[PDB]
Amino acid sequence: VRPVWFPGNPPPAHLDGSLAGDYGFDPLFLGQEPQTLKWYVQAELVHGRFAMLGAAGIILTSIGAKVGLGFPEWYDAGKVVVEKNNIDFPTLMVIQFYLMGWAETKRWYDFKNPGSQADGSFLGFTEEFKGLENGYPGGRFFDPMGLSRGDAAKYQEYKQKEVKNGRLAMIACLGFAAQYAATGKGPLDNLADHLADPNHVNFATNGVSIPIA
Amino acid sequence: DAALPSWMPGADLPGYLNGTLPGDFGFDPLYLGQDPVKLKWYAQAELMNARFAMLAVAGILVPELLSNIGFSWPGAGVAWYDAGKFEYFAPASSLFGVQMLLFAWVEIRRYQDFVKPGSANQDPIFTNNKLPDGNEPGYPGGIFDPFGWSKGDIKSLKLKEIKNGRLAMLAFAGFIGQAYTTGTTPLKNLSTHLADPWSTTVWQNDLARL
Amino acid sequence: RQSWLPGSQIPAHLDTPAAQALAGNFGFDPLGLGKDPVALRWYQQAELIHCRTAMAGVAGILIPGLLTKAGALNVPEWYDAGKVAIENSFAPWGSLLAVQLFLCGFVEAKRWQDIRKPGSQGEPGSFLGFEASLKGTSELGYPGGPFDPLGLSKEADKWADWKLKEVKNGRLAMLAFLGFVAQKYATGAGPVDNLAAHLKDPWHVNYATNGVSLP
Amino acid sequence: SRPLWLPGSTPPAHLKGDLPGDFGFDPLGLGANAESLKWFKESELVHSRWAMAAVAGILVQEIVRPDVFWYNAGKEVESPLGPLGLLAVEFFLMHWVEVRRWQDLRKPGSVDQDPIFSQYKLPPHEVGYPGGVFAPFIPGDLAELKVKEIKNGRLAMLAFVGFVMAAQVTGKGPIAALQEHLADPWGTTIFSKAAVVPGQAVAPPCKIPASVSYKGIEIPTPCFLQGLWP
Ligand code: CLA
Ligand code: CLA
Ligand SMILES: CC(/C=C/C=C(C)/C=C/[C@@]12O[C@]1(C)C[C@@H](O)CC2(C)C)=C\C=C\C=C(C)\C=C\C=C(C)\C=C\[C@@]12O[C@]1(C)C[C@@H](O)CC2(C)C
Repeated sequence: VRPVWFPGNPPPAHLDGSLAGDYGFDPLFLGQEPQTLKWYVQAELVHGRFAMLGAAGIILTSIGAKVGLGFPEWYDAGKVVVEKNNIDFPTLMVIQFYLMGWAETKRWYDFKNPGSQADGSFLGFTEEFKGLENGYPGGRFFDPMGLSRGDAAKYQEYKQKEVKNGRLAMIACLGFAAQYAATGKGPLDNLADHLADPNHVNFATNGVSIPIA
Repeated sequence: DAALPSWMPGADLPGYLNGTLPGDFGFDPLYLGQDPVKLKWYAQAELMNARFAMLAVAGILVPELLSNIGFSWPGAGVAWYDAGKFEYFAPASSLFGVQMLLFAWVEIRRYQDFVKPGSANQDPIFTNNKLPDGNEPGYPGGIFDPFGWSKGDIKSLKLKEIKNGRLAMLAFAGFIGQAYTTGTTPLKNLSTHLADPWSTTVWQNDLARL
Repeated sequence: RQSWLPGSQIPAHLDTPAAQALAGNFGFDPLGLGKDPVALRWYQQAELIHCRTAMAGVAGILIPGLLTKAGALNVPEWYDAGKVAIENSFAPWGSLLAVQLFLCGFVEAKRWQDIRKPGSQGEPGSFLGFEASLKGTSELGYPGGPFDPLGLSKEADKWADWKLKEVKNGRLAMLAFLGFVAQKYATGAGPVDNLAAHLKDPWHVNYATNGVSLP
Repeated sequence: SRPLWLPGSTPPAHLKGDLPGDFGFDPLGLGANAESLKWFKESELVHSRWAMAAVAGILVQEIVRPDVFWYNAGKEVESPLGPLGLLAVEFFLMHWVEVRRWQDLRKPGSVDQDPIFSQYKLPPHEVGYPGGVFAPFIPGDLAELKVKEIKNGRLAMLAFVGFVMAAQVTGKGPIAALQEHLADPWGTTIFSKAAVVPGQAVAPPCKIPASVSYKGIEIPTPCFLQGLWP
C-alpha cells in the first residue's frame, strides 16, 4: 500500500514503513539485522549530508565559473587554494582529521550507547549532545532553528525530504566524478553543452560511455 | 544564589559564594571553588596577591609620578623593569638572601595561623606582647592595625580592600603586558593615551607592531 | 565516572572497589593489561615510578631549558649533557654508572621486597633504628615517613586530590619525555627551540612538515 | 478571522493571531517551537528597528548630501577621531547594550534597574518592548502602534535589501535609481537589465569595485552574490 522502488514486488520483512525515505530497496538483504540496519541508516544519512554539502559546493563554485568570476572548477580548487594561499597541505589534512575525528568519535560512541555523550564530560554541555534518534541528533546546536520540535508531522516530512535530497545529491556527486572522468571539464559547462545542442552532446557521443561508437 | 550584588546581574550563581567571603559577586565561571578547602586557600591567596599588588602599583606609579614631576633621588626616572640593574649599597644576591630569610620568618608565621587560627599571636622573645584573640586568618589585627580601625564597619572595609586589590592586580598585569609590548613607562603610556586618545588604542599599537 | 571515552564500556576490573578507589582511574585499559588484580597492583607501582622519574627528568630538561633560552644559565641540550659534564667530572661514566647501580639497586630491591610483601622493611632489627619509619602507609606506592618531610599526608581529606594531581602531572611528563625523544629524532633541534619554531609559524612548522607523517 | 498573507489560506497552528503582525505567514514551520519563537520575535523586532533607522538614514543622507554615496559613506567620512577609535567606542558601547537586551531576553524579570542611579527602575514591561524611559509621550493605542511598528519595519527590512541590490547593480543611491525608473520605466527594471534563457545568461555588470584602498590596508567589497545574479 506504500510506494516501492520496484512496483509489484512486496517490500522485505525487515523494512516496514517507519524510516524516512523508505521504498523497500534492499535486494541484497544487507540491513536484514536490526542493528546493522541501525548502522546503515546512520551511514546513508551522513553520506547524504556530505553529498548535499558537496553538491551545493560544486554547483555554487561552477556558477562562479563560466559567468566571469575568478573561481576555479571543483577539480582545480584543491591546488589553487593551497598555492594562492600559502597553506602547507599535510597540516591542513591533519587539522581536518583532528577536528573531524573528534566530531566523528562523538557520533561513534553515540551509536554504541545512545544515552551517552551527554553527561557533561565535554565542556559543560548536557542536553545539547543528547541525540534525539539515529542520525537525527538535534538539541540546541544541531537544530538551532528548532524544527525537530513543534509539529511532528512536518518534522517527518522534513525527514523524508532530507533523505530524498540526500539520495539525489549522492547520485549527483557520483555523477560529477563521471562527468569529469569522461569529458574533462566543468559540470555546468557540461550542462550548457547539453543545452546548446540537446542531441549529439550527450553521454552516448562522448566516446567513453559506450565503446561501440 | 540570593539578592547579592552580581558580576552579571540576572544570571544564576553557583551558591557557594553567598556573601561570607569579603567582596564576592559570584564571579567564578570555571567553578574552581567547589571544594571549600580549596576556597579558603583561594581567599587567602587573593588577599596575598592583592596586597602585594597594591604595594606593587603604589611602588611603580609613585616613583614614576615623582620622577616625571622631578625630585632629586639617586634612583629617579629608572624603570621598574630596570631597577634590578640599578646598583645599591649591596649587590642583589645579599638583598635576595636577606629577603628570603625575613620572609621565611614572616610567611611561616602567617601560615601557622592559616593552619590553626589564633595560635601565632604571641612573640617569641617578648612573651608579653600579643595580638588580640578572635582574629581570622588574613586579618591579624593588633599591631597590624595600629590606627584603631576595624572596630566597626569591618565588612565594608574588607570589601574596599578586596576591590582596590583586584583593581591593583589588574593594574600590575597591565604593567607587565603594557611594558612588554610598547616597552615604555606605564605612566608614559597614560601620557600618550592622553596626548591623542583615539590615535593610540591598544589595537593601533598592535597593528603598528604587527 | 569521568571516563577517557564517555561512551565506552569501562573494563569491569577497572570498576571494582579496589580499582575505582585508585589514583587517576579514568577507565583506560583497552588492551586488558591489568585483568589480574595483582597485575594491576604491580602496574600501579610501575605507573607511579615511571611517572615520578619522568617528572624529575622532564623538570631537569625544561626548567634549565627555559632558564637557558631566557639567560642566567648555560645548561646544554639534554641530548648533549652526557657529552659535556663527563669532562667536568671526577669520574668516567662506567665507574659512575657502577656506583649508580649499587646505590639505586639498594633502594630498588627494598622497594621490590616491600611491593611483594607490605610492611616488610619495618620489621625490627633491620636497620639501626631507622627501619621503624619504613612500613610505608596502609597502601603501597605512597610510603611517606621520611619521604613526606613537609607533612602533606596527615590530612585524610584532599588526599585523593594530591594523588590525582601527582598521577596527572606524571602522565603528562611521561608524554613529555616521549615527546622530547621523538621531537629530537624528527628535526634534530631542542625542545624549547621546537616550541619557538612552532610559535613563530604554527601553520607551517609542525610534524606535518617532516618525514614522519609520510603518506 | 484575521487578515492573512494569503487570504484563502489557513494559518499554522502555532500562529494564532496572538502576536502583533501575526498574519499566518510561516510556511517553513520556523515558529513551531515556543521557545524559539521568542528569539525570532526579538530578532524580527531588532532587524526591523535597525532597518527602519538605516532606511531613514540612507534617504535623509541622500536628500541632504547628494554628493556622497551611502555605500561609499564609510570610506570618505574622514573623521578626526581615527578609524579604530570609532570601532572601539562602538564595540564597548554596543557590547554593553546588546548584553543588556540579551539578558532581558534570557531572564525577563532580572534586568530593569539603572545600576548607577538605583532610584530609577524600568517598569515591568514585555520582552522586546522596554518602554518607560525609551518611550515617552506614546500616542494612542499601544497595540496599534505595536502593529504599525512591525509593518513599517518589515517594509524597511525589504527596503534595505532593495537599497543594497540597487546600489550593487546601478551603483547609485535610492533616489537616483528611482530617477532611473522614472526617467525610463520600461528599460530600467531588473528584467530589462538581466535575463537567463536556457543557453546563455545575461547578468548585470557590477558597479562596485572589488576593493577600496582606505588608508593602507584594503577592504574587499564582495558584490554580494555576483554570478548567482540573473
Ligand atoms: C587597571 C586596568 C588597566 C588600565 C586602566 C589600562 C590603561 C591603559 N592601557 Mg592597559 N592593560 C591592562 C590593564 C589596564 N590598562 C591589562 C590587564 C593588560 C594585559 C592584557 C593591558 C595591556 C595593554 C596593552 C598591550 C596596551 C595597553 C594600553 C593602555 C593605554 C591605552 C588604553 C588602551 O589602548 O586600551 C587598553 C585596554 C585594555 C588592554 C583592557 C584593559 C581591561 C581592564 C582591566 C578593564 C577596564 C577596567 C575598568 C573597568 C576601567 C578602567 C579605568 C579605571 C581603573 C579608572 C591605557 C593607559 C596601550 C598603550 O600603552 O597605549 C597607550 C597598549 O598598547 N594595555
Ligand atoms: C514608524 C515606526 C515605528 C513605530 C510605529 C514605533 C512604535 C512603537 N515603538 Mg518603536 N522604534 C522604531 C520605530 C517605530 N516604533 C525604531 C526605528 C526604533 C529604533 C530607534 C525603535 C525603538 C523602540 C524602542 C527601544 C522602544 C520602542 C517602543 C515603541 C512603542 C511605544 C513608543 C511610541 O509611541 O512610538 C510611536 C512612534 C511613532 C509615532 C513614530 C514617529 C516617527 C517620527 C515621525 C520620526 C521618524 C523619522 C525620524 C527623523 C527618524 C530618526 C530618529 C532616530 C532614528 C534618530 C510603539 C509600539 C517602546 C516600547 O515598546 O514600549 C513598550 C520602546 O521601549 N521602539
Ligand atoms: C620515565 C621516563 C623518563 C624519565 C627521564 C629521565 C629520567 C631523564 C633524564 C635526563 O633528561 C635529564 C634529566 C638530563 C639529560 O641530560 C640526561 C637524561 C638522562 C636524558 C619517561 C616515561 C615515559 C613513559 C611513557 C611515554 C609510557 C607510555 C605508555 C602508554 C601510553 C601506555 C598506554 C597503555 O598501557 C596502557 C596504559 C593500557 C593499555 O591497555 C593500552 C596502552 C596504550 C598499551
